[PDB]
Amino acid sequence: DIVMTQSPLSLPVTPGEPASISCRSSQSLLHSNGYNYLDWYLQKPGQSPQLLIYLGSNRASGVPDRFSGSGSGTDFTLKISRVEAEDVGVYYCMQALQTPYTFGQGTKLEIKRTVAAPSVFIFPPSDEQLKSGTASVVCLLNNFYPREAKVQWKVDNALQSGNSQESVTEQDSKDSTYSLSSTLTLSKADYEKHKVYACEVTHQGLSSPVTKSFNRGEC
Amino acid sequence: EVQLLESGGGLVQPGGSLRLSCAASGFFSSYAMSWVRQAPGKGLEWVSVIYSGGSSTYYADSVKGRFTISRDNSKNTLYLQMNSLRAEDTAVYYCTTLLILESDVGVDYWGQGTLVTVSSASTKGPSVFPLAPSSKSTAALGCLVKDYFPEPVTVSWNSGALTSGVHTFPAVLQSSGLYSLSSVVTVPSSSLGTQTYICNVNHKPSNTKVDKKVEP
Repeated sequence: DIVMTQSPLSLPVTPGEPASISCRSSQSLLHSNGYNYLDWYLQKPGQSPQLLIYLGSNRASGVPDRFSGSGSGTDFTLKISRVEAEDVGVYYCMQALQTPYTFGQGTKLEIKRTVAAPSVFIFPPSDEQLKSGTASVVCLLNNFYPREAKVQWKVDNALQSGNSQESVTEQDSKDSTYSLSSTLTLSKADYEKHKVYACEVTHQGLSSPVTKSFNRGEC
Repeated sequence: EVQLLESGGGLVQPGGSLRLSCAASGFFSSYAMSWVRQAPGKGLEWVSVIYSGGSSTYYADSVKGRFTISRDNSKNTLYLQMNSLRAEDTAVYYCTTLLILESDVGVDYWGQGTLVTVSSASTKGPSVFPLAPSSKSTAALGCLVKDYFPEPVTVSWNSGALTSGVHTFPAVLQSSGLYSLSSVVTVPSSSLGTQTYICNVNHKPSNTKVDKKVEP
């Protein structure tokens, strides 16, 4: 089997600046003819893969001339002259010379935006869920950058640990932002034992960490 | 217009079998089709290929001897028989033409993908709880889809009419072995009672569909 190696795995690029991804194969991809059986693929967040460059250096239908491919044998390079916001996704190189066909590890292209502080929101548990013996309080961070953020749960100024989980979206194709939700889940007995529930957000776009809170017993 | 619609996905026990059915329309029997899978959060992995000229099929080493790719030209359908399934086979499976080089233009057609999950867990329908907006503690609201298996669930807002500012998060595997996600939508703060927000949760594996009105 031919081993396809991509480098790098992550590529932060400011919009308007060039990007370059390399792809190395453990065997020459040149057939007896003059075609290099290497393809480049782009997978945008939430979509199926989309073909960019085929046979090493030929631009596919619909692909802007900003995308270009080069190389021959065992070394190929994909270049984007000026990256745009819509270029978010993972780029793969695949070989179609000999079976089995193999893809690269994939290069996640991050779009380097301007800093945007998150909008923090706090959601108390619903009365319907409280009837089931469990309580879920959710903390929402809306459209920030960079992805780095610290979300801590404090119940009566007591830092919680082990009862929260985070979920982050892919970089948005329009504003290059992330969204994050953190859910703190307690039983109905433990939830009713305390009063003040708060999530504290720490982010570089915030001068000091921001806290959204609520007191149970309020509608 | 070329459209590839994959089918057959769902839950299967370790060592069980599934049969994926990839259908097409427009411009099929003349091109080599392929299967590409992707484990959740991992990269793409080529599975098998069948050639237009009858049966000249190749398989990856990871699926060789266990999966069988075939095609029914009489029904315009591509099939993938998956036998002796293991947990590492959990992935979204795509049927794709890969490169089609006709005339002097290169095209590519992929399907929407179908999720195959390999586990002994039982199917469970989700509970939907409202996340209502408030203040004094831009405005946000959403729905909490909790305690379901297996993936996926689909969540829309106002029967798909409301799409701006909606964020549906990736599902998270809870400690109970059940998934959980929330779908929130941010709205301008001054439109309290200006619109009505309903979330449409659909969990096809359990045949459950919930429409939850969210209001303060």
